[PDB]
Amino acid sequence: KTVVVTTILESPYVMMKKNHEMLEGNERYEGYCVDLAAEIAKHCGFKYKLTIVGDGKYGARDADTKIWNGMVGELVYGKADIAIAPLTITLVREEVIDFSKPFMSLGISIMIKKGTPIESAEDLSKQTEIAYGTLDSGSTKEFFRRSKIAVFDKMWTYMRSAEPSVFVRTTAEGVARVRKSKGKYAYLLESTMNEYIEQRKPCDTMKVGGNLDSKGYGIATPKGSSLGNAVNLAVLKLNEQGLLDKLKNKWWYDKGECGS
Amino acid sequence: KTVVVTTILESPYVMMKKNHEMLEGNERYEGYCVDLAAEIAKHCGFKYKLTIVGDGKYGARDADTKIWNGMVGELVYGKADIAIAPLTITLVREEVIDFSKPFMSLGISIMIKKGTPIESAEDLSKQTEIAYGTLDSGSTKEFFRRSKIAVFDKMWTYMRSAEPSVFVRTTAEGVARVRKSKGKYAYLLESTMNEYIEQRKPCDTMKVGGNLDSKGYGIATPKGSSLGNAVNLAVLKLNEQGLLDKLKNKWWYDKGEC
Ligand SMILES: N[C@@H](CCC(=O)O)C(=O)O
Ligand SMILES: [Cl-]
Repeated sequence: KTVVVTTILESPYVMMKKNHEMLEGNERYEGYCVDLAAEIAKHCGFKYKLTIVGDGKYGARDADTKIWNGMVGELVYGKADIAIAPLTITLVREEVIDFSKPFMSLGISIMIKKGTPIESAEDLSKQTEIAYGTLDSGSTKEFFRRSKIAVFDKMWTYMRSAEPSVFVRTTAEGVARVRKSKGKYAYLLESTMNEYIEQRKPCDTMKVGGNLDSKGYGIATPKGSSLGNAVNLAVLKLNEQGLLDKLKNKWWYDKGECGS
Repeated sequence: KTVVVTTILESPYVMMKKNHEMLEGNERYEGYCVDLAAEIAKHCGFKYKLTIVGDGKYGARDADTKIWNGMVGELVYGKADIAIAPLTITLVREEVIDFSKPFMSLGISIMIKKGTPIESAEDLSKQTEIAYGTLDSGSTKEFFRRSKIAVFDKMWTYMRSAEPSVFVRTTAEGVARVRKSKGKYAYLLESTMNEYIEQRKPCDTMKVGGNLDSKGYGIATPKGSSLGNAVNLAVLKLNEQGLLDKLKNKWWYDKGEC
């Protein structure tokens, strides 16, 4: 049987090829998660079809209806066999689906326009001349909203009350705001995306300081799925063989536009 | 029934307190994994006893007898219920015990005596005047044994054929060998331990180069153990609450003695 893989279009994980109209099936797509899916399938011995999650979401449980959306929902309700995507291992997701050990690490990080005089979260928190914010929804805003840590609590109070709004609707809007604000806006986002954008023309942004937290992306399967064991062993093997490091270097740096 | 926790004396994870003979039970010990054990037990609602691994090893399988030693062995053969320790999640271990998602990241790294003219693994691999090795019965030695990455493969061939032996039985032995060999021994050990030691007296060692790999430590249980689910959920909760980061900052805090 062909294994149904649910994933999401986000660069550089999964992208439609420029010439996709001339291609078929899995060959329409490229990226880190496309390469990872092929390696997993080869090690586990299965054929697969890449499908893009209908609602474009990662996975959260609606407060009112209690229905899981996104890739997580596709697994929970039995519509897909596996999710191969930048999907973070979190407590509430682990309660409803199985996860491999993580294939990539990340944490919340600061993006500045080059030249901005900020080196750390502590620096941002202690000032207001350089405004700073997050996506208007999702996991990074939630991190600050929920934090009991003093520095991050202070940052949340500032962001929630800052005018005009320091929040943005999309990643692209956050990046454009950093680039157009003459050093007066810093954007808080996942370190993996920050690193990727640091390698996009016009090469005017950079990641600064240590990460604010630590977490990992994992491959997800329905709870109790037999496929989960083999997939987890494959991730651990690909890590030890150095293949995951090779794939991150390929998509972030070999294909990067801003030099070393 | 009281849960039997196996762990290992390795700074700053588990250390015997200076006045331990005046203390009783779990209070004899301090460190990151001692604090983590307390937190896991509280979230999971069990009572527990910290016990130090009988043979002083992390855990590997004998290639001839196929018997596991160290903390891994204590779980496999039923001598302990759980390991709370800097125990690295690896493929060969995952096949025989259960692991939580990782509670801490690390990578293999190089420790030298100050002044040693080595800056990278590639530098080590290209010479023999400065000997280099690692710990027996752990994940670092297994990593070199199995690696086909050119530089690491060459390092393993060197280590296997070096005379006298470049391997050590405990982390403490490896560190003492660096300190006493006048620049002629380098030690391959995890970045977490390397960085803790660099910040403390006698201030005569240092970490050089980037890490060779990236991996994590996990809480381990016998395969199929019912305690596994709850412990894994507690690790994720403690991560999300910021508690793991709090413990890391506490135990790796730089007092500035170096
Ligand atoms: N943490 C390692 C021990 C140290 C090492 O081998 O470098 C293990 O679980 O075996
Ligand atoms: Cl750059």
